[PDB]
Order: sequence, then C-alpha cells, then structure tokens
Amino acid sequence: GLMQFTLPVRLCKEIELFHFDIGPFENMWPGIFVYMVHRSCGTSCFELEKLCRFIMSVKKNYRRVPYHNWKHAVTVAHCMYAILQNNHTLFTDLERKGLLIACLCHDLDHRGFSNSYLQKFDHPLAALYSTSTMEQHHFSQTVSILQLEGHNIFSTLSSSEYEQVLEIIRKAIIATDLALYFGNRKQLEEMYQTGSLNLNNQSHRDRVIGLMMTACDLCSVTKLWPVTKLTANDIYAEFWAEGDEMKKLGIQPIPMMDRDKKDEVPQGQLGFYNAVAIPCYTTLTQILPPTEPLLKACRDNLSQWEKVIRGEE
Ligand SMILES: [C]N1[N][C]C(C(=O)[N][C]C2=N[C][C]O2)=C1C(=O)[N]C1=NC2=N([C]C(C3=[C][C]=[C][C]=[C]3)=N2)[C]=[C]1
Ligand SMILES: [Mg+2]
Ligand SMILES: [Zn+2]
Repeated sequence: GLMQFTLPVRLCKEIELFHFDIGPFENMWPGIFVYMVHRSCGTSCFELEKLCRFIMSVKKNYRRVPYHNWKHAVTVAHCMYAILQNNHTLFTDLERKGLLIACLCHDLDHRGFSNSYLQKFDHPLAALYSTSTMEQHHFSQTVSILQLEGHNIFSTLSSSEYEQVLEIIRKAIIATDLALYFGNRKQLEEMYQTGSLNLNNQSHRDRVIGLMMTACDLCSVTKLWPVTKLTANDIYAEFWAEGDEMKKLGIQPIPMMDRDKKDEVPQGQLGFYNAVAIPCYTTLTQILPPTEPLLKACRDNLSQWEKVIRGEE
C-alpha cells in the first residue's frame, strides 16, 4: 500500500502541465498512467495488482495504427489528469476514477477508419451500432476487459457506485464522437450565456464532461508546435489510408482524406482550428477557467499554421 510510483524529476514537473508530451519510451507509459491515477484519485482507488492487469490488457487491445494507438490513449488520459488536477474541488471521487479510465479506453480496438468509412464499407459494427459506431464499440471493449478474471478495478465499489461509474464511462466515451460535439458545445454556449449552467444538474455535468472528453481527445493541437506538427503526420497517415480505401469502394473521398491534395493541409488545419478546436477550448475555458492554457496553446498553433500558409514555414 506504501508503494508510490515516482518519475524522473523532468517528468515529475512537466507531467503537471497541459502541454506535456509522454515521450517515445512505450514502457514508461503504464507507470505514467498509474502515477496520474495515484495523484488524481489516491493510492487506495484501485488494487495495484488489478489496475496493472487492466492497463496491460487495455494496451493489448489498441492496434498498431499510425494515430489511434496506445500512445493516443495515454496522451488523452494525461490531458484529463491535467484538467482534473487544475479543478480539484469540482469533481467527485467517482468522476475522477471514471474519467481517467474512460480516456485510456476511449479508442479501444480502433482500426484507423472513421464511422463514415465503416457505414460505406457496410462493416458489421455499422449494423450493430447505427450511430457513434466505433464509440459504442470502444465502450463494449471496455466492459469486456472489466469482466476478464482479475481485471475488475471497480470490484470494491458498492453496486450503485459501480452502476454510476460505468455510466460516467459510457457517456464519456460516446461523447468522443465529434459528430455529437457540435450540438453539445452550442448548448453549453447558450447555457453559460443565459446563466442557466448548473453543475448540480446531472444533465449539465454530463454536457461538461462531454466537452472535457472532446478537449482531451483533440489535445494534439494544445502541444508545443514541434509535437503538434509531427502528430499531424500520423493523423493524416490514417486519413489518407481511409481515402485510399474510399477510392477502392469507388467513392472520391473528401480532400482531408485524399493524399493527392496534401498541398492544402495547411488551409485544412485552419478550418479545423476555426470550426472545432478554438470553439472547444473557448467554451471549456468559460466553464473551467483554469483550463485556459489549452486555449492559449491551441491559439499559438493556429498562428503557426497561419505562418506555414504565408510560406515562412
Ligand atoms: C476529427 N479530427 N480529430 C482530430 C483532427 C485533427 O486534424 N487534429 C489536428 C492535429 N494536429 C496534430 C495532430 O492532429 C480532426 C480533423 O477532423 N481534422 C481536419 N483536418 C482537415 N480538414 C480538412 C483538411 C484538408 C486537408 C488537406 C486538403 C484539404 C483539406 N484537413 C478538416 C478536419
Ligand atoms: Mg475515437
Ligand atoms: Zn481518440
């Protein structure tokens, strides 16, 4: 019980900041996550034997795809850790528990193809789950891993606490479907402006956790420019593979997925930053003021893409 994970000094300091990169040493990523659980949650939150077994089985169920891989999972959990650590008193013990686990599991068994491609391929998952196809799959994979012998990290919760945390996880993972983000953010926008936003209202908390999940999910745009720029190559390697697979079904893909249109990536990143990323981190910062560093880094990266376009890089 007296066994802390500890990190080298540079990581011990940098892990607290929103723009932390977890590094290229895959074998340190489980320890980093357990470190983040122990500080966010407590050393008592999980049996270490059970947590370590859960983590290794989650790792094994991410695939070797360029972007939606085990690295993304730990990265997305770290951004949640940093939100939770900058908003100590806003979240319950059950929420702190659920959200780190939700972020770690949120893209389980991703194949590097969007919901649209699954529907166009007529994949069996698109028959089983008509909307939020992959996300319903990610949550399905999370429940399966929780039910493997020795992997039930929530075994010590009361029945009703267990139903509540699985409900926090289901809604957190469903919320990573960016098709749902547009409406969720607009409703949060209205609610904050008219002053109806109430964090004692569960339906409002659920909306706020949704936006946190989108923010953590998109957090590649909140890193230092060298990280954002090199992660962009990984995001596009998937998009362009999906484009290729569209052309093999006889469908012209959108330009974002057509490798023949790589030239326009800079203007494509602007659109994304203006239509999704900035609105996301703006409303997050209005609801949760200590998350302002994510909006600041997002805007620094917008200004870097503006420089790429002007030929200065
Ligand atoms: C979903 N998602 N997630 C994440 C992302 C990113 O992306 N994010 C970002 C990042 N950074 C780093 C990493 O990641 C996204 C998107 O969507 N994006 C996007 N992109 C693009 N668009 C368009 C384009 C184009 C390209 C080319 C041509 C034309 C057009 N591109 C839209 C959207
Ligand atoms: Mg996803
Ligand atoms: Zn994701």
